[PDB]
Amino acid sequence: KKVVLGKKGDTVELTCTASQKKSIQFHWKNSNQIKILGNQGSFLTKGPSKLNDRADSRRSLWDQGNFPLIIKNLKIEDSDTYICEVEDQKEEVQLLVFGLTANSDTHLLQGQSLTLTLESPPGSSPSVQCRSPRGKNIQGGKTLSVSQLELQDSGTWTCTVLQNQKKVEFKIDIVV
Amino acid sequence: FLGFLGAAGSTMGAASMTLTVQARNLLSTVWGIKQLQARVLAVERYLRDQQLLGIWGCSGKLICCTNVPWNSSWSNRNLSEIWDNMTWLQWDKEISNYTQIIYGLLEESQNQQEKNEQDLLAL
Amino acid sequence: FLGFLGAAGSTMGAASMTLTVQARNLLSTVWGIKQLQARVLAVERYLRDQQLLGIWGCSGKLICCTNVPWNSSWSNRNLSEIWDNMTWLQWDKEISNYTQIIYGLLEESQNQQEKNEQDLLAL
Amino acid sequence: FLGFLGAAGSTMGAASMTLTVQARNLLSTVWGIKQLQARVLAVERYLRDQQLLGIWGCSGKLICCTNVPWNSSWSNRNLSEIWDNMTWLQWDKEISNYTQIIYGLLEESQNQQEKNEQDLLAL
Amino acid sequence: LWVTVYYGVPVWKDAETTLFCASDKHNVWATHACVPTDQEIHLENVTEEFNMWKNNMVEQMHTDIISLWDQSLKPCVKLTPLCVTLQCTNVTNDDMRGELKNCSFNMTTELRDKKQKVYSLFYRLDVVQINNKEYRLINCNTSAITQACPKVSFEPIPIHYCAPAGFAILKCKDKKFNGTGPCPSVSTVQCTHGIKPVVSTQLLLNGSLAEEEVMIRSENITNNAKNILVQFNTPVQINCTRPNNNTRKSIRIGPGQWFYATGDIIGDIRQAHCNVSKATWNETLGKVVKQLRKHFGNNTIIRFANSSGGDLEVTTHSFNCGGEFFYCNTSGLFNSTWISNDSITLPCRIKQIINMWQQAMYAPPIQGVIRCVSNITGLILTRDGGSTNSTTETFRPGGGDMRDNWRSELYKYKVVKIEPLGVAPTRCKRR
Amino acid sequence: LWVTVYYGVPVWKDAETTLFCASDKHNVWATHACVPTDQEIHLENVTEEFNMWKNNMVEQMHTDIISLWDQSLKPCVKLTPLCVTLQCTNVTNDDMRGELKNCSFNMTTELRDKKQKVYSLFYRLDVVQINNKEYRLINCNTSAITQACPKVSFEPIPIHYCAPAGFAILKCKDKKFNGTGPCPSVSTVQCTHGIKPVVSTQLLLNGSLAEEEVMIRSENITNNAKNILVQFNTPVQINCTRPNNNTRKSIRIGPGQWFYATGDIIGDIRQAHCNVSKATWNETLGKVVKQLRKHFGNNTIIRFANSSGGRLEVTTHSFNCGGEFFYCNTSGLFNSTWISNDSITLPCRIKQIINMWQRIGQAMYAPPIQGVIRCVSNITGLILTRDGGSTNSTTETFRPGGGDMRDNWRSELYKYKVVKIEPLGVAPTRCKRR
Amino acid sequence: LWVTVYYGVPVWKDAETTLFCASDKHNVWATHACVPTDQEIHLENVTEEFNMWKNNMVEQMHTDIISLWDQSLKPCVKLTPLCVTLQCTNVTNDDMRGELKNCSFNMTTELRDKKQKVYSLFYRLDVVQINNKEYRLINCNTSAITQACPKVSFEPIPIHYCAPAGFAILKCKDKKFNGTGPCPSVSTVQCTHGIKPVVSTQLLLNGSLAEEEVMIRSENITNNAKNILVQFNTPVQINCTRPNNNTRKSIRIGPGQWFYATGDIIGDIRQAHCNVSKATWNETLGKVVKQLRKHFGNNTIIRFANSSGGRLEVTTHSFNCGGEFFYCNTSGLFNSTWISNDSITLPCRIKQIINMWQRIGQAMYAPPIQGVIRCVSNITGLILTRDGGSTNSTTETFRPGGGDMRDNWRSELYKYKVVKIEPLGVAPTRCKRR
Ligand SMILES: *[C@@H]1O[C@H](CO)[C@@H](O[C@@H]2O[C@H](CO)[C@@H](O[C@@H]3O[C@H](CO)[C@@H](O)[C@H](O)[C@@H]3O)[C@H](O)[C@H]2NC(C)=O)[C@H](O)[C@H]1NC(C)=O
Ligand SMILES: *[C@@H]1O[C@H](CO)[C@@H](O)[C@H](O)[C@H]1NC(C)=O
Ligand SMILES: *[C@@H]1O[C@H](CO)[C@@H](O)[C@H](O)[C@H]1NC(C)=O
Ligand SMILES: *[C@@H]1O[C@H](CO)[C@@H](O)[C@H](O)[C@H]1NC(C)=O
Ligand SMILES: *[C@@H]1O[C@H](CO)[C@@H](O)[C@H](O)[C@H]1NC(C)=O
Ligand SMILES: *[C@@H]1O[C@H](CO)[C@@H](O)[C@H](O)[C@H]1NC(C)=O
Ligand SMILES: *[C@@H]1O[C@H](CO)[C@@H](O)[C@H](O)[C@H]1NC(C)=O
Ligand SMILES: *[C@@H]1O[C@H](CO)[C@@H](O)[C@H](O)[C@H]1NC(C)=O
Ligand SMILES: *[C@@H]1O[C@H](CO)[C@@H](O)[C@H](O)[C@H]1NC(C)=O
Ligand SMILES: *[C@@H]1O[C@H](CO)[C@@H](O)[C@H](O)[C@H]1NC(C)=O
Ligand SMILES: *[C@@H]1O[C@H](CO)[C@@H](O)[C@H](O)[C@H]1NC(C)=O
Ligand SMILES: *[C@@H]1O[C@H](CO)[C@@H](O)[C@H](O)[C@H]1NC(C)=O
Repeated sequence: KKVVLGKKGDTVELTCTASQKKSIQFHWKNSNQIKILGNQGSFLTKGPSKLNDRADSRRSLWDQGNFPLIIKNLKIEDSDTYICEVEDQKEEVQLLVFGLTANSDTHLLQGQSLTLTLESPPGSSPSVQCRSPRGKNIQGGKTLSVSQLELQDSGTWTCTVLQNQKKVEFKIDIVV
Repeated sequence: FLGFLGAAGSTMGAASMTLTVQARNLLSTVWGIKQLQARVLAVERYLRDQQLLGIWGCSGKLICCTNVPWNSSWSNRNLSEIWDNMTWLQWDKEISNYTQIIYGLLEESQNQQEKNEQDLLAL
Repeated sequence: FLGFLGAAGSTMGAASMTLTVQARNLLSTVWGIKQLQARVLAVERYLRDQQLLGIWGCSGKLICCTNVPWNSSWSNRNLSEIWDNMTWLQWDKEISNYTQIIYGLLEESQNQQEKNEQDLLAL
Repeated sequence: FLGFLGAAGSTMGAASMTLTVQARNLLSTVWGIKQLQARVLAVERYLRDQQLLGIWGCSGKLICCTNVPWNSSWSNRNLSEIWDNMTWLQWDKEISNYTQIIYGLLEESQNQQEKNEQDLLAL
Repeated sequence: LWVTVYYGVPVWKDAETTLFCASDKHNVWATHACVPTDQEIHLENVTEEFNMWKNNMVEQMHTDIISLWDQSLKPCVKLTPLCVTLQCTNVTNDDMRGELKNCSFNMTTELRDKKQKVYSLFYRLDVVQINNKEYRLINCNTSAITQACPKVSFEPIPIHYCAPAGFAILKCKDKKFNGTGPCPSVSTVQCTHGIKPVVSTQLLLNGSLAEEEVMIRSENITNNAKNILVQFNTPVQINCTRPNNNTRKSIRIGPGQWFYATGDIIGDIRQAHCNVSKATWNETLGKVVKQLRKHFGNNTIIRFANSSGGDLEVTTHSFNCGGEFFYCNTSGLFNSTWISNDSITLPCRIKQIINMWQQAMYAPPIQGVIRCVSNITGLILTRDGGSTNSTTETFRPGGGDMRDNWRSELYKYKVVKIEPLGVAPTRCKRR
Repeated sequence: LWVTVYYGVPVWKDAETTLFCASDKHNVWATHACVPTDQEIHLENVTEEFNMWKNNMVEQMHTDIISLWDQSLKPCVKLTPLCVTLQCTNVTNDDMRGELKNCSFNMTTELRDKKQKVYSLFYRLDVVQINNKEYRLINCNTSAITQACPKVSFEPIPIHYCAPAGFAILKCKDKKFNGTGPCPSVSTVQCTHGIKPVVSTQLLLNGSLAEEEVMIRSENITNNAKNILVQFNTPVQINCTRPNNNTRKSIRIGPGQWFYATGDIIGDIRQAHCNVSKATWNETLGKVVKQLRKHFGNNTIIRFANSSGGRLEVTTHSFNCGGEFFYCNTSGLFNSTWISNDSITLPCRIKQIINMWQRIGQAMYAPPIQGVIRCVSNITGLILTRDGGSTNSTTETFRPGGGDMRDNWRSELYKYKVVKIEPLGVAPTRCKRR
Repeated sequence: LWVTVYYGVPVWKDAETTLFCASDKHNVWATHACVPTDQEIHLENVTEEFNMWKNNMVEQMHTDIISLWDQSLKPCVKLTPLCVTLQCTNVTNDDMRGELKNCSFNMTTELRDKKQKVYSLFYRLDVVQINNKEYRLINCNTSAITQACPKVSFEPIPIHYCAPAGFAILKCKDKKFNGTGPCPSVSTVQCTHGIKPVVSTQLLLNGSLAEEEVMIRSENITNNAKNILVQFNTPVQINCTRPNNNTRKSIRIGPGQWFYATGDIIGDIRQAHCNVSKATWNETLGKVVKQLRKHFGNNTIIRFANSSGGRLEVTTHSFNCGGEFFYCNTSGLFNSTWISNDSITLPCRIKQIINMWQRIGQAMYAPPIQGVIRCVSNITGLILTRDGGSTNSTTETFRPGGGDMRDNWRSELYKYKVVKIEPLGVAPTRCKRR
């Protein structure tokens, strides 16, 4: 069961697999068997799902046997498993959307405390591994806090989150 | 030897002696496909006639005698006038409108003879 | 008269009466090559059956008797329920797993019968 | 089973024993035309041999002795040595210059036989 | 008991082969190549297992129609020079507001070293602007447009698919045949009936009406990803027309190469629409609901909703009416909820540079006013997957896969190969 | 009596089949692709009905010639970049003044973004001025010009039309056969006598002559709208030449593109003309009128006038020989009124942009042939047309018509007819299968 | 002893016929259209006359390969707009100095009236300057460039030539066969195995080896005008690659037509080099020279020199591994004099505009291969050409030649021969038909 990780705003390319290397009719559905996208001959039809304005498939890739599912403007509620039905299979992948940010946007002082906000999807167990230029490779749970804030603590912290051996790098805004 | 269609004017009795001559000549890009389809058409035209011969129980025989009685409604002329005066062309023109029923009669007679032979051999 | 495949549901014995009806219907840009290739395929498929008939000593025959004994392994059914209740489709389905053996047996029986014939005629 | 033309080095008796396999192997985009015309050529080449067999009174028979005698010499030799040691290829090489005459004699003899049978069948 | 050889027995096996056309002046579906048509023999006491959804005939016909369309387009004009910058303005001679664009471009005359300033009316769905504004052809950066020759016609002419010699076509006459399973009344035909190769989505047109009631056939009715082909018994007439009095203007884009372009719309500008009898359509939808409740229960609410979305050829009822390619928004048709004189007007849109259902082809403007009346002989519904806890089944019109249009006419037919060589035991023995 | 099946009877029926070609640089008719040829067997006692006007072979050969012409022009250069504005001036180096134009035009080069100011000599019939003056190619606003490949020769090579196996071709050997009615002397020949596919008008060149008497053959001799195919018994040789010494100059109009244009004429400019013996032509016209009197009365005044009017192909004697297409004004041949050492010179005009089969949108540019062309041919028949008489006038006027190539190919396929062998027959006799 | 008829007799006659293909991603050689292959029969006491230099299978294979090559180039991009003036500069990021040219040219976009200034890298052999400097493609004045389809592969997929029904292919199994003369050990296989349509010169790559010792096969060992097909028993592995990390960039020539340029390079620029194990090559050359001493005498000095000269395709060893065409300089291979762990490196050169079959007016642009190309093959034969001597010298110089692809494919179809079966045999036998 393949699993991929999002960044709450970027795109994700979940790919079906076709053994005949041709335009076999396929259909993308979530865990509730609600149609999202689908091939109909040479045209594209979108199901009555919550991804009407976001879901899209690279129509030029259908000839080779690749039927991706492009999901633009990822949202936290979009985290669910998705199914292919290329010929008779159930090629199933799971999408996890992680939202990591901080409440203190810009208003910070020297010697203060810093707090982060991670929005994990319901039904997941994330592990955040922060990385900093000065070397505070902070390890902790979903919520991370920093107690020391000085002029040396500037620089973007590439705080990335782990779950099921899969890792996705983030960026944060730090201006001092 | 009269050659291909050489006896087309000779009487039926005289033209029935050179049936092999008219039988051996029945089988052997703009021009390329024309040649290919001519070959295929010739093969089909030969094979349909051979199948018709083989269905009436006359495969491989030029002159086959069969059991279908000659109904007098097709031609009332005697053999002395048919096999000594007319050639094959006017004969084919004469009975050209009664040939399908003759072919069907031959087909049915051959099938009946085949079944009778199989029944006879089982005793 | 029933027509092409007319006795397809009839019993084996009753359907064996109309072999000629199914026999004479076995021979007769984008559409042009489809026509030509289909014609060649039909000719080849008919010639295959005719050659199989020829090497069995059954050339030019619809019902052909042979000398190969009918082993009870292929089918234990008696003649009454074969020729009075079953349909040719059912019979083909039942023995479809033995056709190659029967064809090879017909082949070898035909060749031994032939060689015995030339042995006899040398006297 | 010496193989397809396997017995070409064997005696003519052994080759005449295994004629059946040679008989069964005579029928079955740039590549598309070479495939189609190859099939057409094979079909017509097999049909030519079958037709030549047919008009000699040897239809459907791998071995068919005929009435035409061994005129002149035609490399006569004797029946003992020819079919004991000599191979088919050499034998074809010897009489390659009288084959058309032999074929013509066979054709006329078969036509005579058919005419005589048709004459005697009306008695 | 000895082995007996029977040649010419009624025995067949399922097979796939090349079936040629036999049609009943040039058409995109060749009439100078199809052999002239020439018949039906009932087969009593036979039951043949049919299958619509795995039938090779639909795939073969799809390939044949694609090859015919891609072959009748090769000797036609090529419209690569049309890829220029089009200075375009709105026409203002109410619904068709900003939908007809008055473009004007530089085009090469018959001489290689001279230019010509001509103008042509392009539909809104056919020009995308580059940021009077500058436009360009819609299918200009991904495909080469070849104009359809005006002397060839897209008229659906019936074609009979005859099987070659040695093969037979079995026609299932069971009037309650749902497309899969044993057919207890099978007949043999030399050729299929007249199959009008109509190209349409969301609404099967011009098909063969089913007897008895409105038959519903699906590959897997429980699955929510299979087109639920519906076939009517009483056709609902549809009246589609383009009120514009269009005129065709010829432009010389090369030596001996013309380009027929929309000129001036004589008279008022009005929207292309389609009319369907509201009472007759309501009755037909009621019959479809009655026959559809059998597969989902009697108490389940059957609901019809418009197309969910996607490419214009799926989300709108697209068809060819005399040469112009309509795209009718059928949201007013499939809008109801069924629980246990007036005409519906569909605002259609016309495209010229359409994308073929295979490269794009430009349909030249048709001189005059187009009107055509057609039979709606079936739908292509796609069910919406449920949560297994709701008593509603919303059906939305699907289609777009052109194999489904021809699978509603090749459902009763099946190709079989005659195997006349049989062996059976008898008491006979060769001497 | 009992029916008996005879296989191989000499019985045939009228049929239409796809006859193939057979004949003994690469040619425009692709005669090399034909199967090598090798025949005639007399059919005594037989009477067969022939009809050359309903002969499917003329239509089959017309389609075959058209397809062969169109197939050999596919791999040739397409002269689309020739359609430019030409700045032409009169050439001066007799009566040929105002006939050849010295056209200088801007032409592309091997490099796409580079140009090349070249010049060429175009005949007055090849260019129409735009309204030194500015001209353009004549077939530029209606057709796409495709220059004929220089290595492909338009020589008429004899081809034989052989019927496939199972069909036979009957050949009427009656020496006074008028193209319709039974022939009491028929023969079966597998391949045709060899028909030269020469394209011409008003004069059947290099044709097959009659045996005894000049034959007048028409579908309806009383109908004025049907052409009157004349066939001679002795040839009237015609001497055709192009005195201009042409020089061919190659102009590169693209990568691997070679447009061949006329260069500078080496020497003097003279009208291309066709020489015909005056005494021989007068005697042949006398024989033609003598035999033609049999269909209109012995007191009929038979008159010859020039063409009525139309395109240059039908107005003048158009023919191709040597590779240059002539168009010979033939008013010098048909000027006589017949009641109860010297030579005739016909001025000819040469064209290069040709549309041979009257097709719209397709044309051909015949590249110039180097050197002076001398061309000797036989006139073996005419294609006359009787004008509409007043039914009360004693004078009959004949003007050379033509233009339908099938009329040219009907004069060679007139004695021929394809039949389909029906070797299977049934006849009654005293047989009975045992 | 009357005439008797036998059918199915094993008799054959040598004849020529069309043989189809059987093959066990699309390719230029459409193996997908070939029939699926499936059978080897030995023949006792048979003596068959073989001839490798009069074999029609060689010409048939050459024609088929050419047709498959130029068929796959039809639906692909045509690079006519590329024939423009290119402003080129030396790449300067090394022995490959000037051999990679950085060229910028005006270019058409999807809109006909909008120009675009794109750049692409061209090898020095692919561009010729016109007197930064102005350059043009090497084949802008002779041929029309047709870019090879990116998806279509040039990988040699084995094909099998199966004779049609009624024909047989006789496969000589003699292990000491010099290509001409009777082969006293023949077999009969309906198809041909181990046929790979590889294109190369001076070195037969990925071929079928000899069985016991190196075979010297020539039509005329005395006539120096003929080639000398040498075949190896033990393969000489060749290791070589293109170390440059190429990047493919897509440039629009117009609507729906992409020109896959050479983009840019990543890393250092290194010459394409072919490596052969020096010990292996030395041993193979010793065996080969021992073989040639048989036909020229033991005390005869054998000298090996590089190619005499001519076109780059015949001057240098030119294969097509990985989709990129190499032109390796084999002067370091044949350089020795024979008297009675290190690897030699070959400085290859790479072209992209190729005219493979010496055809005038048709060339092909090979799209650049992204990444790094490495191909390992092994040399199974050579094509040597003995130079004309003065008939009084002790030395004999053998320079590699080639250029005729038929000479390459004759190294595979040498052991086969197609025959036509004559299964109808007349003979005398003691029978009389009743
Ligand atoms: C002689 O035979 C050898 C072995 O088949 C040939 O080498 C092979 O060349 C192909 C073509 O490039 C290689 O396939 C390619 O592999 C790359 C990855 O390396 C892949 O991205 C491509 O899509 C393609 O599949 C193949 O790996 C290679 N095999 C070996 C063992 O090196 C060689 O080209 C032949 N020589 C000639 C002159 O034909
Ligand atoms: C032609 O007919 C006459 C009289 O009927 C006859 O004597 C002659 O033998 C016939 N000739 C041929 C060749 O049939
Ligand atoms: C069908 O079966 C019935 C029952 O035996 C029989 O009477 C009838 O003749 C059969 N019909 C055919 C066409 O075989
Ligand atoms: C033309 O119509 C479009 C579409 O509504 C509109 O945006 C635009 O303002 C109109 N006028 C012009 C000059 O484009
Ligand atoms: C459609 O037009 C036809 C012909 O004018 C008419 O008979 C029919 O009633 C119309 N139906 C509708 C729904 O407009
Ligand atoms: C060329 O000669 C013709 C002959 O009358 C004349 O009409 C024409 O004006 C001349 N053209 C020029 C440019 O002198
Ligand atoms: C035609 O020219 C030839 C030379 O080939 C000559 O012999 C003949 O007399 C000429 N005839 C006429 C009528 O000029
Ligand atoms: C007629 O034939 C002669 C010699 O074969 C040839 O010189 C001449 O060009 C031919 N005429 C035509 C019109 O082809
Ligand atoms: C017309 O015929 C007369 C006969 O007297 C002749 O003098 C004149 O030249 C002819 N006209 C032509 C050949 O144009
Ligand atoms: C570029 O390379 C060429 C070829 O060696 C050379 O002649 C030229 O001097 C080089 N240019 C520079 C600037 O070095
Ligand atoms: C090839 O070998 C045959 C016999 O094995 C011999 O007669 C012939 O001369 C040889 N030719 C060459 C070129 O080696
Ligand atoms: C090298 O030759 C050997 C000899 O059998 C062969 O197995 C191998 O495949 C050859 N190398 C390649 C790359 O094919």
